[PDB]
Amino acid sequence: SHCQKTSLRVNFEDIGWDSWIIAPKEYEAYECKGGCFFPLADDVTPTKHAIVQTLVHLKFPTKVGKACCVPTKLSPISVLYKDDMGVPTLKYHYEGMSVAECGCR
Amino acid sequence: SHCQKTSLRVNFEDIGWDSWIIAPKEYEAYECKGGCFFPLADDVTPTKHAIVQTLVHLKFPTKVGKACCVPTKLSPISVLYKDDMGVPTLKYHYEGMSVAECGCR
Ligand SMILES: [Cl-]
Ligand SMILES: [Cl-]
Ligand SMILES: [Cl-]
Ligand SMILES: [Cl-]
Ligand SMILES: [Cl-]
Ligand SMILES: [Cl-]
Ligand SMILES: [Cl-]
Ligand SMILES: [Cl-]
Ligand SMILES: [Cl-]
Ligand SMILES: [Cl-]
Ligand code: NA
Ligand code: NA
Ligand code: NA
Ligand code: NA
Ligand code: NA
Ligand code: NA
Ligand code: NA
Ligand code: NA
Repeated sequence: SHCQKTSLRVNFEDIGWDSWIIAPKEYEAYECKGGCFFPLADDVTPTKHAIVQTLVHLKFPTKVGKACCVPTKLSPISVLYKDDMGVPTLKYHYEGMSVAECGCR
Repeated sequence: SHCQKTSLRVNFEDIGWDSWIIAPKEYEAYECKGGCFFPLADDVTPTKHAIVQTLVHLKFPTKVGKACCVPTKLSPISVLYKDDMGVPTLKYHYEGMSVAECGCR
């Protein structure tokens, strides 16, 4: 109904990253989906500008766009990548790959 | 062309806040407009998940949405508000009201 985290399995070969990512083949990135219209939920954690823009968009829908459900906190994953030498190397904390929290911004 | 900060003057009476905000009558909130498609600019400061989602959306446009140009840093303003007593009170740093930086998230 509103801004929330939903599932999103990403295949690295489909996005053209299999050339430098050996493993894993796929991973769970999640995504943020849902509207930011009023009334909001108790755990949306919206900013005051997101609230203002939503109100302005309600009054002028053709001139001002809506606020967006977006990742507000990200989590790392581990990836096995080949470096310039070409040897499998483990990046233990490859930051910013998975959604931890969603929100209206 | 891409994700950037553009002007947005917000009238407090139009958004139904004039009941508790005496001054100012309007203020400059800015907004974030633009696409997040490739190729990106040098100052978009995108997250890796925003990059992954943009790639996945390119491959599956009907199943995965695009990343969004959103405020990544906010600035405060000062407002003159009437409190429960009804006396004009100055909120010097009313946080989160103006866009400082935009970005793809
Ligand atoms: Cl609400
Ligand atoms: Cl805020
Ligand atoms: Cl690491
Ligand atoms: Cl650790
Ligand atoms: Cl990293
Ligand atoms: Cl690029
Ligand atoms: Cl990141
Ligand atoms: Cl203050
Ligand atoms: Cl100060
Ligand atoms: Cl505040
Ligand atoms: Na995929
Ligand atoms: Na897939
Ligand atoms: Na309009
Ligand atoms: Na650990
Ligand atoms: Na306005
Ligand atoms: Na106006
Ligand atoms: Na598709
Ligand atoms: Na000051």
